Amino acid sequence: PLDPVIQQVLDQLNRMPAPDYKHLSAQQFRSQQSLFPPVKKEPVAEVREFDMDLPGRTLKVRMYRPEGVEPPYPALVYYHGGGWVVGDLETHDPVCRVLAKDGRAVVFSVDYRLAPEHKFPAAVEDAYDALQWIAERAADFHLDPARIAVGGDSAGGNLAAVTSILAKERGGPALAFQLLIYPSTGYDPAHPPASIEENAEGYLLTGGMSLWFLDQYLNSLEELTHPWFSPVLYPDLSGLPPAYIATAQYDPLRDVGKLYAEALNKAGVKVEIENFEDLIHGFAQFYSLSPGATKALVRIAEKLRDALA
Ligand SMILES: *S(=O)(=O)CCCCCCCCCCCCCCCC
Repeated sequence: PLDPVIQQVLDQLNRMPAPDYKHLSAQQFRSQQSLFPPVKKEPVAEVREFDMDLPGRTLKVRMYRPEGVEPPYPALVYYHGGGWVVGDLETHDPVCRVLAKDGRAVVFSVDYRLAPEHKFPAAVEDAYDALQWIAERAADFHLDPARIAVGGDSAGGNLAAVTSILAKERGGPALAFQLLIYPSTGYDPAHPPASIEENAEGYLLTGGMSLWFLDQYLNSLEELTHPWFSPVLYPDLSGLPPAYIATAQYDPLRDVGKLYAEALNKAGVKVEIENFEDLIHGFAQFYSLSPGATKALVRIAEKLRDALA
């Protein structure tokens, strides 16, 4: 079935007017993000924010150092979700804390630029350049160069997967692991995985909502098959960092996640994929509220922990 609290979330959500994507704007939708209930912020030894001055832009970064972990620390460069349009350092702050605290790794939450103000592939360039910037400063952050992972949820998982591919092409930096939480890893639009139609409606992330995101992020039809947008279409996935993929049973992106796992495995990359049976897309954001989401996110963090051990 469906997690009890998730069920109550959808009930409260379906009480609202049917979204009007034809007229919804990025600003309007960013406001709707305040609808997410307050969540518990797990404690960490330290939270620090700093600027990364990159060509053309300064990206904010929130670093979370967990308690009781000795340097050189393993790290996770994290990219928040939100369809490449919404979200920020605050929306996924609770998520990053859990990953740091139970993942036993220093998490760097990257405030990448959002569309439509910055269309594709700005976010992608930000994800990569941010990882480069942080790895370059491994020493300054007391990080173990060999234990730096990339990860993210939804659009964030997409950015992590694409960043991995770009690091491979550019000879670095070294990525030890890929944490992809119900990621949007792409697929050939002409041949969608079964979950796209199956969970198209009523489970928070909907077909219409994804369409709306795509219209804000992408510039043209042709980019739907662009590898930087659909990493699963990249011609050669071998040599990519080993990965852990979490999918949700009621997520339209469920089989998309499975598609990437399958693709990575076929390319000889070690990959573990787990489907959470009673959850929906975005369940991490209900950490400490939903019992299913809480155990799932903690589990995901422990998967990360074992990965960087
Ligand atoms: S991915 O990046 O493609 C998925 C991005 C998720 C976008 C979610 C947009 C959500 C608007 C949510 C309003 C939620 C209100 C929740 C509380 C209701 C009880």
